[PDB]
Amino acid sequence: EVVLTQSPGTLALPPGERATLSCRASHRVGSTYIAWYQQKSGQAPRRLIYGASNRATDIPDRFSGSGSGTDFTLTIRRLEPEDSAVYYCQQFSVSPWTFGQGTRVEIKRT
Amino acid sequence: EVVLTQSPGTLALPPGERATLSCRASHRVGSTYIAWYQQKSGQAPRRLIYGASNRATDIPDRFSGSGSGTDFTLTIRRLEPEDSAVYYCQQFSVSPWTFGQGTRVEIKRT
Amino acid sequence: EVVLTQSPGTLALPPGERATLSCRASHRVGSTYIAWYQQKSGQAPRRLIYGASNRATDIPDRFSGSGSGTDFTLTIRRLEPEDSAVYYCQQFSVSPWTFGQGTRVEIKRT
Amino acid sequence: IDKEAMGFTYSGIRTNGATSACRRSGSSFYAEMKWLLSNTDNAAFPQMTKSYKNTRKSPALIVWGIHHSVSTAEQTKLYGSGNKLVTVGSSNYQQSFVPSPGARPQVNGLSGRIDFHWLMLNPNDTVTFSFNGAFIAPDRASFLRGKSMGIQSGVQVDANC
Amino acid sequence: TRKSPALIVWGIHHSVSTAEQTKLYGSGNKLVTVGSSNYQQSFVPSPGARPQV
Amino acid sequence: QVQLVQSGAEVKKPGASVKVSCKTSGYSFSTYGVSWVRQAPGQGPEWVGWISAYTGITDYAQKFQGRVTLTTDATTATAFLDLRSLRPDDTATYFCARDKVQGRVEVGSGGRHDYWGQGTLVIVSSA
Amino acid sequence: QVQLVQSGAEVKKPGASVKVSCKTSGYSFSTYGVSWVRQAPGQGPEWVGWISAYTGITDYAQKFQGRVTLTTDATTATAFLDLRSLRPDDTATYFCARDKVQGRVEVGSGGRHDYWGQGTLVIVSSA
Amino acid sequence: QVQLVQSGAEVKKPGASVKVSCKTSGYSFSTYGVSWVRQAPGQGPEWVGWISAYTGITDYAQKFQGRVTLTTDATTATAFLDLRSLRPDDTATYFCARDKVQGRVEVGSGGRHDYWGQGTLVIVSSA
Amino acid sequence: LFGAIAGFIENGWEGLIDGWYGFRHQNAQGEGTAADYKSTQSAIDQITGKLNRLIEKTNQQFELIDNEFNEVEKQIGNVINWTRDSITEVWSYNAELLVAMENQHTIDLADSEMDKLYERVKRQLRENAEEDGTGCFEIFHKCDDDCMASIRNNTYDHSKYREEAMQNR
Amino acid sequence: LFGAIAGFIENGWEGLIDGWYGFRHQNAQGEGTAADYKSTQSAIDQITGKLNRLIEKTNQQFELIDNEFNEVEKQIGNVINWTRDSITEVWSYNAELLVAMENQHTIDLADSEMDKLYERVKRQLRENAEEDGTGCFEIFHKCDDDCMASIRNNTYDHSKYREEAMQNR
Amino acid sequence: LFGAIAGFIENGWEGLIDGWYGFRHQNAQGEGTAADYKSTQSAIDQITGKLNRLIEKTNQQFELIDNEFNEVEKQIGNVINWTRDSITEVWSYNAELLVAMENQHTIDLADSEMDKLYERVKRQLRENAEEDGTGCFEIFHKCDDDCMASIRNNTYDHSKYREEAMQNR
Amino acid sequence: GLLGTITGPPQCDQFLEFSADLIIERREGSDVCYPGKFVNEEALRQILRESGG
Ligand SMILES: *[C@@H]1O[C@H](CO)[C@@H](O)[C@H](O)[C@H]1NC(C)=O
Ligand SMILES: *[C@@H]1O[C@H](CO)[C@@H](O)[C@H](O)[C@H]1NC(C)=O
Ligand SMILES: *[C@@H]1O[C@H](CO)[C@@H](O)[C@H](O)[C@H]1NC(C)=O
Ligand SMILES: *[C@@H]1O[C@H](CO)[C@@H](O)[C@H](O)[C@H]1NC(C)=O
Repeated sequence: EVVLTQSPGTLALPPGERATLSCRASHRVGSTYIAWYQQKSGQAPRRLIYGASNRATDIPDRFSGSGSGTDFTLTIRRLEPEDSAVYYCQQFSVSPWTFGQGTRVEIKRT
Repeated sequence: EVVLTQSPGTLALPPGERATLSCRASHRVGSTYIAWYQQKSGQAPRRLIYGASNRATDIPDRFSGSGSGTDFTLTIRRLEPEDSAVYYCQQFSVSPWTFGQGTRVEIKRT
Repeated sequence: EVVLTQSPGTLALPPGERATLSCRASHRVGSTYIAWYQQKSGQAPRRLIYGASNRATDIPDRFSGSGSGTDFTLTIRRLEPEDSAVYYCQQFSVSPWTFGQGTRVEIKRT
Repeated sequence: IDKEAMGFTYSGIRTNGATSACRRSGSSFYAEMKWLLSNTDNAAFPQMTKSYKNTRKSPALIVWGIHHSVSTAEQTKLYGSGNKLVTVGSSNYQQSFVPSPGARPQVNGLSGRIDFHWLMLNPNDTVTFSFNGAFIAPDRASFLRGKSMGIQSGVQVDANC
Repeated sequence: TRKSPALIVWGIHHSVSTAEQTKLYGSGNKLVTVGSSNYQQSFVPSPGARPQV
Repeated sequence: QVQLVQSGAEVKKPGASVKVSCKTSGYSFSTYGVSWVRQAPGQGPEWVGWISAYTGITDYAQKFQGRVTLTTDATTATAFLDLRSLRPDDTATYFCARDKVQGRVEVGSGGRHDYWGQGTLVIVSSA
Repeated sequence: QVQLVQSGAEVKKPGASVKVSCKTSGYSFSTYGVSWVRQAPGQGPEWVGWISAYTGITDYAQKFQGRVTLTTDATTATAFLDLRSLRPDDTATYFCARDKVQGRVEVGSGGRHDYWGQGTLVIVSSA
Repeated sequence: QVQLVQSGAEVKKPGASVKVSCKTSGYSFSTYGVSWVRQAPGQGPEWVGWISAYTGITDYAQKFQGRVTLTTDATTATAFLDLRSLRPDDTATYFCARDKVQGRVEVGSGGRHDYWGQGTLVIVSSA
Repeated sequence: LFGAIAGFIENGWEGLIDGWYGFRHQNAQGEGTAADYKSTQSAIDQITGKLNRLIEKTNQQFELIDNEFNEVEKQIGNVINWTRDSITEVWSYNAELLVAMENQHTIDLADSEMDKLYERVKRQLRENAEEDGTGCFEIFHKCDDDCMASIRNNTYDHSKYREEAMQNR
Repeated sequence: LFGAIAGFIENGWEGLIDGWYGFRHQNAQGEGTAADYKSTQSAIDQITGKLNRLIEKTNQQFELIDNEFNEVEKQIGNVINWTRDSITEVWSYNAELLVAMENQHTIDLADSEMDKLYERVKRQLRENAEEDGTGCFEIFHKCDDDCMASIRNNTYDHSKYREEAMQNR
Repeated sequence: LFGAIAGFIENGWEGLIDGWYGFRHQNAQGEGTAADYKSTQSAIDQITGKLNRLIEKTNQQFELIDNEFNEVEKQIGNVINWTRDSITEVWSYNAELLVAMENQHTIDLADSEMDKLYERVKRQLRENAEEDGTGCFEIFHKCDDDCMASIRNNTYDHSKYREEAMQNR
Repeated sequence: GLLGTITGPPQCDQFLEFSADLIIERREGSDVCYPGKFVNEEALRQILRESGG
């Protein structure tokens, strides 16, 4: 199957800074068959990006995905407080449709 | 359908000068499916060029066609008195086989 | 059919020098369908090269074939006494599978 | 190409250098160029400055020449001693040139050389030549007529095909 | 002294005449040599009249 | 020598049916087939339809679909153009032209409207 | 307004059979079909299977082949997820998501897991 | 160890029929098939024909079409070359060579005339 | 082509807005028309597969190498122009060949799917029906609406109508 | 391939100079052979379509960028040579792949047309004939020359010979 | 696709290690399975033909035009980089399109060969058997092992079992 | 340094008249002993690269 491995496991950055999340596939996947998701503790995962770079409806333009082949990237241009969550990448080019293990994003300052 | 629009409507030039007649298609036609015709008042149209640049049998080498895509040109390198006529371009790539509205060529000097 | 014509008819060179044998086809043959053979007086022809440049099993690395299209070459980098023989090129891309007329290699010094 | 007289009148020098290399009547030169010398068989070449504006709709091909004498003795005989400088100015263009007396192998029986430099004056733009010798001035500028193709060949022209 | 290459730029000033150049810097030939590891060059001024820009 | 000779001029009442012929000489028949072009007085040329003398397959323009019928030699290598329900608009000069190689593969457009007929005026009026 | 509303949470004994529903509103049914994803507590998401509401064709992952059965509306546009022989590993949150255009050709992945359900916790234990 | 061992030399009268054998050892049979090459005294090599031991399909050169027949093992993995109406021109050395992979897809020409037999002289004369 | 979508089947059904392929039956109960979902979706999948493979862009970044404002030197300019034009020709060739080749396969595979469904029904009826010649199957045991539906979802038992049908030839 | 032009039909007819496809019938009146004009023309149209699409030239003009007489400077010369060779490789690849691909389709579509005409006749005869296996149809009602001609121009009424034929099996 | 390798034939035989295609018969003597050598080899030949055409290298030599040690001047460097990247894109496009196109044809031709062998047997049995619908042929004259083998090597005389078979319908 | 085979600094003494089908440059290479550089150095390297020696 296709293995999606995300990095880093955990990303901690102050609010208003730029976050870069990686998803690296084992096999070459076409850009159309890749999606990014956000999930907070307890709720259903909301779709952020589809097709590797297309923003989903009502998604803020600070979430932008890029990349091709085996390397895909979700960029949070300027972090907001409500961006603290877990982020999963997904492939559905060939079944089984697989997910990345995720990347947690945390903020800062006491 | 494919619209062939010719320009100019009327071309008036002294004998021995160079005449340039345009035929512009709405859609991309392959060079092979384009012909030019000469017609004088009362007679049948004689074929001058076929395939956009090939001269027909016994046609003087002062009639040369060129161009590709949507822009095609019939050039009369040096006009003679008997070149005073109407000139039509034709397409027969896809049916209906359409004609241009024509270009009239007139000479000069009293 | 495909005509393989070899040159020269006869090649005479001292031992330890470099021999170059040509095989020129009438038609373009793919490199895979070409072989070179060695034959001495009385015995069966042993295969030297197959596929225009691949050495056969237990063949010394002083026999190297090259070329493509219509021009193919068997090179004996440094001649040894036991290299004195006849050399044939063969094509088996399209039937009839044809042979070159051959090239004889002779050595030197009294 | 279509040439155009640039209109260059001079004062205090010569203007008709020639050579057996360029043969017409007898010794001649480049039709479009002028070999500027000094008055007598020596003496100085007063630092001159000549301008030309391109008053036409298209860019003007400007060409000039620097003459490298066989020796420093021949150069003094022609233009006079001391360093000889040629500066050339325009809007896009900005350069300078220095002569180089020395012995070269004989080509067409001569050991002197001429470097030919060129710039393309823009419409309404003006070029200016500052020079004190060793200068081969343009008599006329050139202009491009339209569009053509250029080939290099060793076979005959056939007008019937 | 930095981890990346440094863009260095300089200028040669060509006066309107040889008179202006002597007024500015003084007579005689003026030379500017520039040296580095990869780089190795030299520069000469050129007094003369150009069109006014 | 290839030549296309059409029938004589014709005068018809509106709503009637006309029939123009086109006699073939020079080439072989069923090696090309025929295109038909019509020209209204003082106007340009407009394509009407094409028929293969080899297969019999016809292709008309939308304007004439349903009231035009093209046919070919009984055996004498001649093509026919049958128009009916003649409007006053159908007043034009009707040309036949030899067109498009048939029982053979050939590159180019050398056999495309290469030879025409002298024409045939069709006047559709009641007077 | 497209919304996926799943059934309530469930508690089952090991070796039993569970049945989660997914009610559809907003779109038309049989124009997409449904993907199912499950999430073990404290773990990531894993795809379970997909069913077309248009054709009925199902595609499962190897892990669930033989004990999972996906079906769709009796006529009320609702999808079902049937798991049986429930291990303690099957303890997870089961999400349904509307997925993949059906009776129509469309470029891109706009209709790929575009809307999800709120979820359905399935606790498989004996206590 | 792959080896091709042919039958002994032969002498035939003109117009007769000869039969050369080729015993196979080392490889498996019907995994390659055999090419036959013949060499006239003092002349070069010329290809005669090929037979698959896997399919039985034969391919001859035009010169021998109609008087050559290639066959393969009764079951003992051996190939035969049958020539008849022997001209004096048919006087040559007849080589068999293992040739071309069969029941398998393989890139390259490694199995093309890779192993030959010692040869078999066929003298066709009356004296 | 393939095995005739625009051949023995003379035309398509503009009224068939339920799918790409389907059945139109006639019996003693009236007129009936229903789409086939699976064969339609097969075609849709393949075309969607093409499109998503074709619609795509590079992740390769190309920069400026000449100048629109202050022109580069002629010799390097002409090399650049010559190179760029060459790449344009290659991509123009690739593009038009790509689209032409794809369109040929798209049409042919749609033909394929229609032929596959057709000859499937043919094997589904065994000796109980005969080939009309226009894509239809003349049934020899007067099939009712439930019988037709069994043919549609590939469940029709041929041997339960075999006696009656073979009698009527 | 497709459905066998060089398969169950063992060979072609060198005597068939009237078209590309045709019929050869045998009855009580003698030997007969006639070409099929429409299926031949179908094939001819498609191949002509290819050729006219393939035979074509650019309207893009390319100029000189190096010099055969006085060689350009080495560094720009080597870049130019390297670029040109690269384009040559691409066009060499394109050309050979193009021709190879086209030839594969040409042969296969000719196969297609033969299969289409063949299975058309098969549906045209209904149950009045049986498949020979070599492209022939053994007829079970002794068809005369007029009957054969009705089969050729697709007018043969199967149900007017059905009784006699089904009797003779 | 073509005419269904992964269609009416539901699956392949992992036990068939003797060839790529074959027969599996059932009668009063037990179970039997044998490969078909000729149709397998047809497929193998075509694929081998592709591979040997695809696996190939240039005989065109390309040299160095920039420098890994002491970098060339920026302007010529950027032109070179721009050109090389462009060729990379073209070859990347060509490569992926080539492989994709070839794989489509490989699968389809294997489909073709299976269909060709299948419908060959169908014509080979004439009216003595009936189409099962899953790639099988229900025989109506209880064929023994010698009878089966005659079907395998295309020698089966249909008219020697015709009477018995047509009686049993 | 490949250019050194022309001028002949100490590191290049064994190469002043070399012959090769394959010429290999190394990063430690140096065209120069006395500090300096070549005008149009890359043009010359490409000539010597395809020179055979
Ligand atoms: C050139 O100069 C003339 C004179 O002032 C002016 O009228 C004209 O607009 C100028 N054209 C351009 C292109 O600068
Ligand atoms: C190259 O083509 C551009 C247009 O694409 C043109 O503006 C430019 O002048 C051309 N290069 C040269 C040196 O003329
Ligand atoms: C480039 O190739 C041409 C032949 O096509 C050759 O004459 C020329 O010398 C080559 N360039 C250089 C710099 O050698
Ligand atoms: C060209 O690309 C190479 C890597 O392939 C890089 O090292 C080099 O710096 C690039 N050229 C320039 C001028 O930066």
